[PDB]
Amino acid sequence: EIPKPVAPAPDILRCAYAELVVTDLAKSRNFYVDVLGLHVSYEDENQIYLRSFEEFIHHNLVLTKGPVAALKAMAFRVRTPEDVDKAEAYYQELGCRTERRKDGFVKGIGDALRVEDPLGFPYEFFFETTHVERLHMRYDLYSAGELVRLDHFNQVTPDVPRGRKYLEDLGFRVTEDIQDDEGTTYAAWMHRKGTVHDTALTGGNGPRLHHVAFSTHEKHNIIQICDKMGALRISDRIERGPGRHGVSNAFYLYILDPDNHRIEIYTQDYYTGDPDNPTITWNVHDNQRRDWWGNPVVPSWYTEASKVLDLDGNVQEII
Amino acid sequence: EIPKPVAPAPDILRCAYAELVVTDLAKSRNFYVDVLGLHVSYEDENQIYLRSFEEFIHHNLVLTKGPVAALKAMAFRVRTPEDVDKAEAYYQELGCRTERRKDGFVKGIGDALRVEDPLGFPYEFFFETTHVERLHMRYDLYSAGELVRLDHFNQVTPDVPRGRKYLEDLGFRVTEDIQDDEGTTYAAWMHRKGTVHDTALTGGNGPRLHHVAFSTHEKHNIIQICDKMGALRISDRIERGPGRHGVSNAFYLYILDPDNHRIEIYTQDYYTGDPDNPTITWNVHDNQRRDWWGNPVVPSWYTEASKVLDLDGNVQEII
Amino acid sequence: EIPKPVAPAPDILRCAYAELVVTDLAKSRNFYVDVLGLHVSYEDENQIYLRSFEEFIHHNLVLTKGPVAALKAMAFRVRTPEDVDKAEAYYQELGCRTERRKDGFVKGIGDALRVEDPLGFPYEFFFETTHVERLHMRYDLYSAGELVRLDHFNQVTPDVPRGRKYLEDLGFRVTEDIQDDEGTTYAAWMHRKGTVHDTALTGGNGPRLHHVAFSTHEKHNIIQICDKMGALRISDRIERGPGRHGVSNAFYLYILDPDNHRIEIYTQDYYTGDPDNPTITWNVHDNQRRDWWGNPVVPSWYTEASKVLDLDGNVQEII
Amino acid sequence: EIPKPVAPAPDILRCAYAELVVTDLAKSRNFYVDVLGLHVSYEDENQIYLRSFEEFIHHNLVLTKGPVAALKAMAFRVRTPEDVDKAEAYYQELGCRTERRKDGFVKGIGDALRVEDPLGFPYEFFFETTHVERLHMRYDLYSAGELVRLDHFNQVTPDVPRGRKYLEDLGFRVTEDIQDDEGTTYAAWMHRKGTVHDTALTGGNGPRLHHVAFSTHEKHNIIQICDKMGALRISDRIERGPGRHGVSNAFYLYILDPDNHRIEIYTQDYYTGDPDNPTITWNVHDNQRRDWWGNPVVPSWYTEASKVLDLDGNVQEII
Repeated sequence: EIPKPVAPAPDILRCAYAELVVTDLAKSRNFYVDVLGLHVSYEDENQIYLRSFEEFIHHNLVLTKGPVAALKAMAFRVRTPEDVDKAEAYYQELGCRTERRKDGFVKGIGDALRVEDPLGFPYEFFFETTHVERLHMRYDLYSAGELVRLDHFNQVTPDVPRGRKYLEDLGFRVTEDIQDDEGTTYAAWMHRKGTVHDTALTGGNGPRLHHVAFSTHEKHNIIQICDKMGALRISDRIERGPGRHGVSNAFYLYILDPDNHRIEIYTQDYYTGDPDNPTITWNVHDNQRRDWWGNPVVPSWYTEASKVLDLDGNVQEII
Repeated sequence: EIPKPVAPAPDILRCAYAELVVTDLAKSRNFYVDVLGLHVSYEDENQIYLRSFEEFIHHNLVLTKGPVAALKAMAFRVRTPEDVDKAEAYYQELGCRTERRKDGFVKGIGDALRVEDPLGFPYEFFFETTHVERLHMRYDLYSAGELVRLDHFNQVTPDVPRGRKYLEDLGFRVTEDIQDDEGTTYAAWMHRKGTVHDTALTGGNGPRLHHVAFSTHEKHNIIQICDKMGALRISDRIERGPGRHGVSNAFYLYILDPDNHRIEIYTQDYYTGDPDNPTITWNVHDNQRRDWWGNPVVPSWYTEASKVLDLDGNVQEII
Repeated sequence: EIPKPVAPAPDILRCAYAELVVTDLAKSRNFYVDVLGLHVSYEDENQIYLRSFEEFIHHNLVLTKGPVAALKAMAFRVRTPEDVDKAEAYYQELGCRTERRKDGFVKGIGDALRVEDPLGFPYEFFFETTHVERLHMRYDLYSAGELVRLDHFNQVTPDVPRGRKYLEDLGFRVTEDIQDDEGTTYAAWMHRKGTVHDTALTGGNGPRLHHVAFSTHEKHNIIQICDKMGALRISDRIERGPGRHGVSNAFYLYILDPDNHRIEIYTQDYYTGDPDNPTITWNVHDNQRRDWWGNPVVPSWYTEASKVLDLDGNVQEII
Repeated sequence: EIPKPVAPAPDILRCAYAELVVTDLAKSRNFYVDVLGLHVSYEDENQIYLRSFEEFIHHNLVLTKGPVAALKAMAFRVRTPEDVDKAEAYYQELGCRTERRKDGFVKGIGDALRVEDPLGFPYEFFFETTHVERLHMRYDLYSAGELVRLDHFNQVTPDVPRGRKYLEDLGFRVTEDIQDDEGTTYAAWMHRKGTVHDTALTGGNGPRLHHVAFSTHEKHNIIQICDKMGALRISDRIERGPGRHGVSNAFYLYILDPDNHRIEIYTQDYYTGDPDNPTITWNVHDNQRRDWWGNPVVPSWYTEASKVLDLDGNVQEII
């Protein structure tokens, strides 16, 4: 069991961006910018910084060229600069390795703390970030499949109850979960910002990052992503969907980037910000928890997930 | 080969209605009225007459109580009363069994001809029909999954080239087809009213009726049918979809009625009314002809189709 | 009264394209291509040929540089090459000036007849046209406000009853009209292709062209055109809408090009192809005939309409 | 001018419900339930309690029969039971009249504090509420115009800067405002829950309630409300829209209930939960601040607003 620290938890606002290592930067740019339409805040021959339509911070996704495709960091923004010090004290009390950089790990982020969390994931906590043009009314740039916000991460770990306790002490609130008759948690969705989730834990060999997710404004935007991929003759990169998830009630689509990192695009959220928001518990034997309409099962969705890196940049051993 | 008659073909306007035999009239009414929202023109203890949101003729679907679920008649409306006489002469020259009723076979239809066509299908041709209130602006009745028009039938027959020639002689124009390397037709979509099709021929044991199709105004209406079925806990009746078909470019959904009759709901059409409308030919080995996005294959869609009846009510032998 | 010729009417398929004279080709190209997204079939320093997303004939709109902006031709495609000879005989019997060009008046069109019709409008009838790539499944090109088909023209003329008879003799069928209590027609919508209309006659000084109309697949496409114009700071070119018309039941938007030519973009049509389609008559005093939702009246929509040219290229006197 | 109390402010979660006095309960029920589709949590001969599709607290709207239509209370939910005590101490310090009921003022709410606030408005603060079935996946009940969440109130007051300082002290954060060249605030939108706003202050004679607003999932839901009102021949109750507001970027509609209370239905929000969310300041001369598309001005929207009641149930004098 991971103990609850005496030190106070940092006040986490929301998931904010992911840094993914990619192997061929130009092929990754073709996918994220030309196919998906994300906006380039900054790029060079080593990295591409991308943001969604409604974002004002510098980026939601950093693509970094490297040797092995993997998640390098899943970042959460905290409420105040002092919260980065709180995160540092917190994870040092849990006995985790931490690295602090007053001027950031990537461009457009200031004082930041990266840690190898108890579950083996590279989390980053930061407050300072370069504000850029919020594109929410730039309808002259709006694409038929526009990604409007980054919403959440989904993590694969072997012991979900152990991880759930740790995230709950960190302040995440479970909105939905999947349990058996004994009441054991098999998967949990948890939030800070008032939507179904900022991250989710699902059981399996780990640490691995199952996906990063963006939303669209409407369902037709998701359908357009599928239609565009079929016209580009890359429909084999659509993994699962479109469908409706029972858990989260999202209309979803999962596609695969050039290094096989899985990106979820979905639409339809509901408000979870009240402190007594009713947790929805789904039975592990209820098929509708996975697909409200009964869509056939896609096996790779249960077997494949991205490697994650430690603070030296090496792949974390998968347990 | 089915020879081209010397007698002129009747001028067919469009597919107009289907008469389906159902085994439990109340369970069938629950599906077509309470779940799908079709409008009741007339009903009694033996039949239910239903129409779509934009129809003005009496009905698009007649549900008739009977012991063996089957297609009883696929009806096409013709341009003038005289075309019913043309249809009769035409089919008599082809040597087919015909039955003429000056007052119709079903309520709301006048002078009508039913025939056992060369492929074993019970086609009806009629001009006279009772006009009813066109509900196209009755937004106070509009449901979130509203079926707005009946569009086509899809037939399963063993020799598609044979049937294609016969329907082309009858005046249908092929808009899209599926061919092998040698140029042989494996399936064809054919129209009279200016959309992709009024009927289609696909290969398989037959005669059998694969489905009858209705359209919605937009894609979200089809998604709402799926969501409503999930909330009613009848998602097991969603057979295939939603997806995008390559052939016809339709956004589709296939569901099953209580007698397993397959109903397609789709949206998005294109104009095919010019005489030199470009026929689109898909190769028999191109998967995108089936699913533009790559959705997995649903086996029952290729094995199951409805029985059809002859003019005496007996099931037509499936060759 | 315009007499019905003894000569047979040409069999008209549908409205097919308009040739608009524009004063600044560059500004016009920016509006039609960069803002509205129409596709270029051909262009040079004097003309731009544009087509909609689902079109296969060479174009739906020809922009021709000229000194005075005006409609140069409203073109209808006929069923066969011989219908062009029929059209020539028909209009000569009516005593109208005609001009025949075996090789066409504009690129992409073959043998064509242009006439100064009985109401003073420049109609063109043609069959031959260069086919081009039908872009209906080119989702990699699809814009959030995509215009998918050309649908109709709308003409302003002083005596609607006089013109309505002439168009009925030509084969157009009235689907909807506006009448007073005496039964007198004030405006009428008429079709050949099976939608609400290919052209409409409204009362006013004429001949003038009120607008040319394109459709989108769904309502959100029209809202996006308005949003994009707002982002480009050209919202002052949105003249009327979005709204719902009572007559035609269309969800509409009217915008103004650089020369003030009015373009309608709408969605939602219904089928009118049966010969006894029920004509919908709206009373002159029913305000919902104009706006189903009661949207405020825009005066310019009732006072402004485009000039039209005679066969010498000079503006027709407006009566 | 309104001092910042020494007492800590109650932690406000979000606007949660409004209690409106109506003169004819049956006519009001027809509008809110039969026309708009809100869900009944409880009703009797004197009151109707209604909730939106995704709500889990007892209600979002209470209609209470009375002699003079007016706002009886605008209620905000607080984070903990102790926050109701904080609210009482805070308003006592401000010198405002307050009334505390340990068992609530309306059914379904527990301990609650109502106050006549400094701007003359009847605010309620509560934590305890009866949870009910959250209907967010009840697609069997989903209407084509479904109202999914309660989002905000909009208040009219004579001195917006004075009210803005009081609300900022209470913890609301301004996301957008309208200012003149001197920097003086004319209108402000402010939030607690992370959307553009929970309430807004606009300048005019007051106190009056301009409107209460609900959202829909997508734009087509708002279009359907207009369409249904046109079919029910109550289009004259559509006051303004549909349109796109520059301030808030919302796709909006304003309609009037039987007592002329204004209801806004809109869709599209963006995230404002970060503490340094960029405030968007619109200039008082920028017409796009009101309508992004340039929709004409509707005079009544600037002159009419609902009366509000004091704690004795009598109308507050309007300054």
